Amino acid sequence: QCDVPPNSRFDCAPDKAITQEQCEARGCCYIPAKQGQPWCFFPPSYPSYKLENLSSSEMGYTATLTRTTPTFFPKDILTLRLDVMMETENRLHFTIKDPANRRYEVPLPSPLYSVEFSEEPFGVIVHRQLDGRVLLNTTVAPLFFADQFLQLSTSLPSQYITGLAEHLSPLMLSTSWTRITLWNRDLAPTPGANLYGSHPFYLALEDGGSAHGVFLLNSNAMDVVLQPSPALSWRSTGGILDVYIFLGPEPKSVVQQYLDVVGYPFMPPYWGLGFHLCRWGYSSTAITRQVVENMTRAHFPLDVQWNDLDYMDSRRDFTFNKDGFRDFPAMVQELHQGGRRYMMIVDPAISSSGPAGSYRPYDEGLRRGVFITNETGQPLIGKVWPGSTAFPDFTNPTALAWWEDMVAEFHDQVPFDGMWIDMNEPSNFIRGSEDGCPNNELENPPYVPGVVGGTLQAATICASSHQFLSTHYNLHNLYGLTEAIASHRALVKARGTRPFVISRSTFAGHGRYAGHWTGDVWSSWEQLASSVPEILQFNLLGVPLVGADVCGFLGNTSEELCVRWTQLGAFYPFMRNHNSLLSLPQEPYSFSEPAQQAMRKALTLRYALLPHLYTLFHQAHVAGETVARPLFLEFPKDSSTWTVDHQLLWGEALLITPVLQAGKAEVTGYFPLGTWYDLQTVPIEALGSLREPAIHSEGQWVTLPAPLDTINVHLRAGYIIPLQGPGLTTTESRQQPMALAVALTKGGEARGELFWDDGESLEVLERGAYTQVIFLARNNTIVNELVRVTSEGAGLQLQKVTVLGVATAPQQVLSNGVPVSNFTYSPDTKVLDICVSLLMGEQFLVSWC
Ligand SMILES: *[C@@H]1O[C@H](CO)[C@@H](O[C@@H]2O[C@H](CO)[C@@H](O[C@@H]3O[C@H](CO)[C@@H](O)[C@H](O)[C@@H]3O)[C@H](O)[C@H]2NC(C)=O)[C@H](O)[C@H]1NC(C)=O
Ligand SMILES: *[C@@H]1O[C@H](CO)[C@@H](O[C@@H]2O[C@H](CO)[C@@H](O[C@@H]3O[C@H](CO)[C@@H](O)[C@H](O)[C@@H]3O)[C@H](O)[C@H]2NC(C)=O)[C@H](O)[C@H]1NC(C)=O
Ligand SMILES: *[C@@H]1O[C@H](CO[C@@H]2O[C@@H](C)[C@@H](O)[C@@H](O)[C@@H]2O)[C@@H](O[C@@H]2O[C@H](CO)[C@@H](O)[C@H](O)[C@H]2NC(C)=O)[C@H](O)[C@H]1NC(C)=O
Ligand SMILES: *[C@@H]1O[C@H](CO[C@@H]2O[C@@H](C)[C@@H](O)[C@@H](O)[C@@H]2O)[C@@H](O[C@@H]2O[C@H](CO)[C@@H](O)[C@H](O)[C@H]2NC(C)=O)[C@H](O)[C@H]1NC(C)=O
Ligand SMILES: *[C@@H]1O[C@H](CO)[C@@H](O[C@@H]2O[C@H](CO)[C@@H](O)[C@H](O)[C@H]2NC(C)=O)[C@H](O)[C@H]1NC(C)=O
Ligand SMILES: CCCCC[C@]1(CO)NC[C@H](O)[C@@H](O)[C@@H]1O
Ligand SMILES: [Cl-]
Ligand SMILES: [Cl-]
Ligand SMILES: [Cl-]
Ligand SMILES: [Cl-]
Ligand SMILES: [Cl-]
Ligand SMILES: [Cl-]
Ligand SMILES: [Cl-]
Ligand SMILES: [Cl-]
Ligand SMILES: [Cl-]
Repeated sequence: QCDVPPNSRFDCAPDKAITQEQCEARGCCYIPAKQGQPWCFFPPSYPSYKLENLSSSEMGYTATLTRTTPTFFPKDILTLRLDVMMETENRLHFTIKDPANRRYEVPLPSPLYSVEFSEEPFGVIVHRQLDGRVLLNTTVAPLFFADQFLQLSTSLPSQYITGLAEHLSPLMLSTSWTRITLWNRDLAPTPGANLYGSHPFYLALEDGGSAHGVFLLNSNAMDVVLQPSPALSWRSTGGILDVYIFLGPEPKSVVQQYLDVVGYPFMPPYWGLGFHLCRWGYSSTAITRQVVENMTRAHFPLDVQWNDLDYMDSRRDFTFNKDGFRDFPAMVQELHQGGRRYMMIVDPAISSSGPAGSYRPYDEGLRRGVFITNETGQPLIGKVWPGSTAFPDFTNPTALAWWEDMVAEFHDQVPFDGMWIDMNEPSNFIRGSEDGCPNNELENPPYVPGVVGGTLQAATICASSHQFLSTHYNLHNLYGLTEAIASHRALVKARGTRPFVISRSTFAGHGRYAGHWTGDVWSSWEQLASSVPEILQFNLLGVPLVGADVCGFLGNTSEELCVRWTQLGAFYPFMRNHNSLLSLPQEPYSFSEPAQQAMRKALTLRYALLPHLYTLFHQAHVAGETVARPLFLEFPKDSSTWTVDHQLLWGEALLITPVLQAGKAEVTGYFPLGTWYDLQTVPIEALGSLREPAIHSEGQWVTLPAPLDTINVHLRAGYIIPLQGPGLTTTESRQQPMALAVALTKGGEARGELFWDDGESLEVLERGAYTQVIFLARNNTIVNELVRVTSEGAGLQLQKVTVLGVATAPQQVLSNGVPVSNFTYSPDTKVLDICVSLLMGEQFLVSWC
């Protein structure tokens, strides 16, 4: 009766350390491990819920779940309602609720699946129809459903699972008794800790390269426990079970299906894709001006200048000091005149200690009741940068209106172009509030997940504090998201163009409103390597605008690290070099000449690829694609890709293989079956100063030369990449002529596309205010296909076409039937470089033979 294989034992004492006698008193089995694995675990006979009165609606199924025997947790809910909705052929949805009490809910020719049910103990069983494989089986363990404790378990189809941000972890999560805690927390990224965001979604790989996704729409603090059987357990501290299963079958389709629910990523302004430079310690407008001066002097592109707490008056939002920032508005106006943009930090917490009538944001907040309140109904007061602070309630409609006003009013003073929203966990320098926290079940729940500090209050506000929609206990994981939403709306109203919001704390669906950076990472090799899986993870979760502080934030960077970090960083979708107050400088211009070359080259390449990167974001926005993706998302059927997370793809075509260790002059990367052209063979122009031509892989690891000044970038055969000429800003580069890089298959074919708009307007797709072109290479010709042409893309000039993998030197190269003025061919590299005078918006035919 206690004969359960070790790896299939489910913890019967997740709440406390337990003795044998107590374990058996709970009706559980006690077997000590031989070396983690629970000593106290459920027998197959442990009391669960029983399914009864299962019936058939038009949507799917409904049933009653009854528990006869109470668990060891208080306030078991003995009668539940089951609703199974078969929403699409790709998406199955089921809820388990209390029919007697409305509980907290997060405010949001055949199907590929089939569903069965176990009667006793109750379980939901989901099969993939095509191959009969069990994806979900909740029978593996008892269902717990108490007021402050939900537990739902399932078998997993393989050892390969990804998701459940935000943690410093490999892309593929360890199934060796791993406890993953989702509770937004201000902590410098470290393994085994709950970090800034919570995304209750996983993608699971199945033998053969199929995949499915599971999303649990629950914003309460939770643990997810993985075991090697393999299996998974959700343990939430409130709410309901609201489960979506996405059937794929392709990993890309899983992501797309998940984003159908949580929302497709927002479309950033083009300039957002440029280089961002920031640090804490630009303490004046004069110093800040020097940063732009020094970058321009040394031919480093810079699109956006940022400021941290420096700009503020006494570290308060919506103010500027009259010392080093007396002429703040003029500085920002000047940046605009140069064709650049400005970003500055904004905290959620509002200074409450000022004299009445002297600080409008607090005074208005007080008047309108925008703050999170405590037991007696007064604002909850914590400590942050300005000192004593109240925290806005972003679930309050009135709070949203107040936030819009503060942003609009401040924008009238200083025309910033976006918002960097930090500390939105929300972060608190003290535990709970200045007045401590009350003694109640929200503050001391029966189950506390493995959060750092061992309490839900650590580094945040009281769980039992009041918001418009609910207690903080339920809403905590949404705090950052709600601020993102609030900020997104505020910037739209204030500016009338696309918002640019970068947020620290995030939740499922965050990517629809804002981007993210991975927080206070150390300037270390370890942290540089870790950023790749982290960036990839966020793409899978539909937050494609993500990156890490290039060169690292905490500690002092080295020259070598900063070179490697910039090399890889240029391939973060969101690229910002940011630095801490006490750190040594790490701006590109602050290093030696050889190092500057390497960095200049990385920034040059990025700027060249912006038209491509922008098109990739367009795909994310309309079709729920990823921008930076792991090999396994592009090559699921090659199981060698499954554990690759130190390389990344941009879209389908561009494979980046970075050096992530000190003193390395080579890198070993994995190349899926196909031909991969070295991007070094494509001519790229720069403003300042700055190997096999092709890899023919059978699906194998390849060692590549990787000297200090090189980052390995390969273009997949059969793909056409659009490029644009150089500039120090996107204002400049968007005016430059364009080029094509054409990577021919052995069969002489290739396909590509370009999306183009004004780069900042709202409702571009709805209004049709864009140009969309497809490029096709076939039978020794390159043509364009006009999907849509408007004034926006009309005057785009194509002046250069580079063809990779041309076997023999041509005798004639024609453009629209006339010999071109100039072309070159390398017998060595197999590259045909053609000069042309064409318009992206007019049909052309380039040919050779
Ligand atoms: C979903 O998971 C449940 C629980 O893991 C599975 O049901 C369980 O299957 C085991 C092992 O296959 C059963 O034990 C076996 O019973 C048979 C018939 O009496 C016997 O011939 C075997 O020697 C073995 O002892 C167990 O009774 C059963 N437990 C429950 C709770 O029903 C189920 O297989 C999974 N469903 C699918 C479709 O994978
Ligand atoms: C809910 O939040 C409010 C603030 O919005 C809390 O009010 C605080 O109450 C404490 C005492 O209960 C006050 O401290 C007092 O300070 C004076 C000197 O200034 C001293 O004479 C007293 O001995 C006492 O230490 C505190 O000033 C006050 N905070 C503010 C900003 O007014 C309230 O306690 C919170 N409610 C609960 C039950 O948590
Ligand atoms: C399972 O259902 C039975 C019968 O429920 C009736 O028919 C259903 C389709 C639904 O429309 C119900 O509202 C109906 O009552 C339940 O047993 C009945 O309970 C009712 C109301 O308390 C009682 O008056 C009758 O005597 C019962 N009828 C029969 C034939 O048993 C039963 O409680 C349900 N099970 C659970 C655990 O919810
Ligand atoms: C990061 O470096 C600063 C400064 O480092 C010094 O100056 C650099 C140019 C380099 O040459 C270093 O080797 C020098 O040590 C560190 O701040 C120093 O801290 C020490 C000891 O705590 C203190 O005695 C010095 O006065 C500080 N130096 C100055 C001029 O401010 C800082 O500690 C380093 N940070 C970390 C975590 O490594
Ligand atoms: C921008 O560049 C200038 C010039 O390189 C920097 O100012 C110099 O800093 C050195 C110390 O390293 C001082 O000894 C000199 O007085 C400065 N030289 C000149 C020509 O002024 C400046 O620090 C840089 N500013 C920023 C913000 O990076
Ligand atoms: C406690 C020292 C770190 C504070 C650093 C800052 C100051 O605003 N707040 C946290 C952010 O993640 C950092 O990017 C930011 O520079
Ligand atoms: Cl014991
Ligand atoms: Cl007990
Ligand atoms: Cl509620
Ligand atoms: Cl693994
Ligand atoms: Cl403006
Ligand atoms: Cl309400
Ligand atoms: Cl292998
Ligand atoms: Cl290897
Ligand atoms: Cl390079």
